[PDB]
Amino acid sequence: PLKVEKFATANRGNGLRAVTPLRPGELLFRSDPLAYTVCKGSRGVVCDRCLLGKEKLMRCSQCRVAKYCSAKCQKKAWPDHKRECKCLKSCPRYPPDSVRLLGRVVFKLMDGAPSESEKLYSFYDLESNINKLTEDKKEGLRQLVMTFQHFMREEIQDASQLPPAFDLFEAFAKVICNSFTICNAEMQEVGVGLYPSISLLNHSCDPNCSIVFNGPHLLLRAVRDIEVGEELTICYLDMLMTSEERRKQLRDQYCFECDCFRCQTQDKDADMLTGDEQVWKEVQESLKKIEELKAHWKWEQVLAMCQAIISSNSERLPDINIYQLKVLDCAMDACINLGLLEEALFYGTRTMEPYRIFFPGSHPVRGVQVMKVGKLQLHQGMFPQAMKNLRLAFDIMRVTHGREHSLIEDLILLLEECDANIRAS
Ligand SMILES: C[S@@+](CC[C@H](N)C(=O)[O-])C[C@H]1O[C@@H](n2cnc3c(N)ncnc32)[C@H](O)[C@@H]1O
Ligand SMILES: CS(=O)(=O)N1CCC(NC(=O)c2cc(C3CC3)on2)CC1
Ligand SMILES: [Mg+2]
Ligand SMILES: [Mg+2]
Ligand SMILES: [Zn+2]
Ligand SMILES: [Zn+2]
Ligand SMILES: [Zn+2]
Repeated sequence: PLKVEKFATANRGNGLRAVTPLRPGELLFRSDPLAYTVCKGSRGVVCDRCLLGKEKLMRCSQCRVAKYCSAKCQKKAWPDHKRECKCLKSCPRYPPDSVRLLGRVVFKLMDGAPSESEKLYSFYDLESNINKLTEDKKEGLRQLVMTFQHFMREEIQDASQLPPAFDLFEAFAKVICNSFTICNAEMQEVGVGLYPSISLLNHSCDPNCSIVFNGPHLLLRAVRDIEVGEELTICYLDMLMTSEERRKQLRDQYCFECDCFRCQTQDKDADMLTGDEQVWKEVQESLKKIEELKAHWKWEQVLAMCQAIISSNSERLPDINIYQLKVLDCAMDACINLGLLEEALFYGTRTMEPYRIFFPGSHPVRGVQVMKVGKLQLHQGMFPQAMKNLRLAFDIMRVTHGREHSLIEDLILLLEECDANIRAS
């Protein structure tokens, strides 16, 4: 039986609420996507199907755009790739991610059996916020509609090839406020998908639930105690954002004004912005390029830019400043991927206290970060320190990831290895 149910909220549209009392870590729902694709930066880096990285991927011979880790993935992906394949081949132009995503929505709705992803709420039901769109946003959606019509012309010529009364403008409006960014085990963004049942969850800047991805598969878990009838919330946004930054994104993407306690009080903003404003404004600007490079897996270039900040001859920022913290995290991940494990541990350890502050309670991003640090410590022989961090990662990740997520198995192996080392000491 389901532990969650759809309901009509008083002022947030539809939402999801608890049917039974829920405890931290309880699995509330799990879902494959209605439709999903690899994101722009990870195309050709991770498998189109399973979203895992590999040194060499094999390409679809027909379109040479879709790429896969294995014959198994390429073959299993064929039914959901077959129609877009003809469109991608007809396109050296590659569509925006949202256009490729909507193509897969249309093909799934036209050719696929009813999707379990739509059990609680369907693509047809999703919020569009059309009456809140500003004119500039409408113009952007009109351009996406025309982009879709161009890209899909080989497979979709008339309304007979779309679901009944399907409106492409409305569909793109739904995609804007209902797309989920799929993250790999290391918390790198790798894809985008629609999960219409999960789209019932409203946003909170201090939520009681959390989602995590295991490949394209989404797990929804409680991260606080939740009472019968209490609304379930997730945080739509990166935690390393000020209330002004959250306000802008919640308006621009989601068309709402957040009334939560954190927004009313600018909770943590001042700490997030400590240090000299001229310095952090420059770092924030540099992070556009750093994050672009990271999205494309260009670790050597990421690291060079990060070192120029972290070890600048010029003025520096405290590690609790969120822009400095993002630079440290990018540098850590670059060092891990480049095998510079001593340097990775230096940056990673510096992030630990800021992460404790900015990811309160049980948050999967902190769990993964702590696990990465513990793993670095374990393989450099720091057994007691590694064990403390691996146990802390497990305390978080038992709640945020759970036994159904494969990363928990990897963590259990690290704990057993570290424990065996301490026992032989
Ligand atoms: C992923 S949908 C959530 C389900 C949605 N309420 C519905 O009726 O389908 C995101 C949209 O829900 C609304 N929403 C989500 N969180 C909200 C909040 N804290 N306050 C007001 N509206 C919210 C906004 O319309 C937002 O664009
Ligand atoms: C744990 S996280 O910090 O790494 N996390 C947060 C940023 C991103 N979130 C979303 O894509 C998203 C979208 C929605 C609703 C459809 C609106 O809810 N969440 C994924 C990763
Ligand atoms: Mg509606
Ligand atoms: Mg409305
Ligand atoms: Zn694969
Ligand atoms: Zn193809
Ligand atoms: Zn808020």
